[PDB]
Amino acid sequence: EVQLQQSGAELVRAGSSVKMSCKASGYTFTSYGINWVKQRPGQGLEWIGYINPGNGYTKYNEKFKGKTTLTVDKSSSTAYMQLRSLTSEDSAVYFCARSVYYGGSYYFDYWGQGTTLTVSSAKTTPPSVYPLAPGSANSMVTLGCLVKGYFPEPVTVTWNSGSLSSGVHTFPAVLQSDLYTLSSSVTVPSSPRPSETVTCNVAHPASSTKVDKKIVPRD
Amino acid sequence: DIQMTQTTSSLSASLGDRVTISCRASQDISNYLNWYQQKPDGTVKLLIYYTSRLHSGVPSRFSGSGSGTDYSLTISNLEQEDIATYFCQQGNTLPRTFGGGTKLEIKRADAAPTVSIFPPSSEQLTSGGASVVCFLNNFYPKDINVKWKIDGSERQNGVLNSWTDQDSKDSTYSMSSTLTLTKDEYERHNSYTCEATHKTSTSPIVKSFNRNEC
Amino acid sequence: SIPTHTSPL
Repeated sequence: EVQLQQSGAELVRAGSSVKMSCKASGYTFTSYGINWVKQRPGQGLEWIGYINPGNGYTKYNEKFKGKTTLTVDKSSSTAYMQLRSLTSEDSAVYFCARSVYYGGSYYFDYWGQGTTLTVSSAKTTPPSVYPLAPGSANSMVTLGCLVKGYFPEPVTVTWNSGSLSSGVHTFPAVLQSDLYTLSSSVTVPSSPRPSETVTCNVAHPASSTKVDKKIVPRD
Repeated sequence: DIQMTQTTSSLSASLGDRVTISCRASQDISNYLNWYQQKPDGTVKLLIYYTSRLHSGVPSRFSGSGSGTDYSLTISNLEQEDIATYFCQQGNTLPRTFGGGTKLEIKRADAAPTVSIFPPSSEQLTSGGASVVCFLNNFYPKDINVKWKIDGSERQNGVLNSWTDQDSKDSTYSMSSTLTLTKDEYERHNSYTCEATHKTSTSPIVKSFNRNEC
Repeated sequence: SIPTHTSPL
């Protein structure tokens, strides 16, 4: 089975560079080319360039040349893509794909899971969990929890350690000031709160943090 | 280079429908067109290549055609696992280009969002920061505009928004909006508003509070 | 006049 395992997620300072991987298996590495595609949340896939393992021939997309360099290791069936002089715009998920010939021109038949690149000067830092209670001023009440200032992703949130599953919406994080911020909501009958305890549990593996925040009445 | 356009960033359909995703090249691609399917988990897959038409090992319900500049993917009977993002791509000229992509979603009945606003938390304020939060939950369709007003007007700085993907049990969407300011700016004003405008109604859904009534 | 497959870019 043709397969392409790409490198793990990367974290780098702007102005620096990075070299990601793409190990191929299940087929003749030199008999096929490897293309690199870029994907930023901002929809679309950009073709970065292409490399031929046999000769080492490289063809670049003018906008990615100068900063990008494609190479290969015809001994471990691994293709590398180096990105230099990084900036916020080089933050995305990069994929590698195999090209096949079919009547005239090529196409990509197999892709890798993708490699996530986050260009930032941030260091691992736990989030601050702020409890969201209605403002001091009927039947179903929504409560929230704001998880702000953490790095890097992911963060795991649950309510009452899982005993509160329904009516829960944990939103995607967003890159605040070089840091991530997310939120979560849970809707319980007015009989359960503040009559009982409602707690958001946010875990952040990278910082080895497990926070339990209680949502209490008033501001 | 050759620009690939996919009119329709998001497309609605019901399981069992015959879905047709389009894509238009800036110039004659001479049938060198490919279709890729990306799932939410981020993985990508090839479905069709060469002016559409050619398969790979993908269900026959996937069909492709087109010529010159216009091409299209058709999923004669749409299945659950078919819910994903489809991108076209021309392989006629260099540099290879993709279309913006079309993400399918499930057809549901209109549902107005439930709205909730929240003042800054005591905990946070003591850190000198202040974020007002507003959730707009379980609404459909996914298009919605949120507006924040401070003391009755404008305000767009600080406002960072987040949207969930369509839900799996119900087919609604949810969004979170957060306005962040300093403890000081926050304490220099009184009324904070979150207005949600959804086709669900002409008049916006408004939620707010006044610092003085706290 | 073409080929068609077991190839690459």
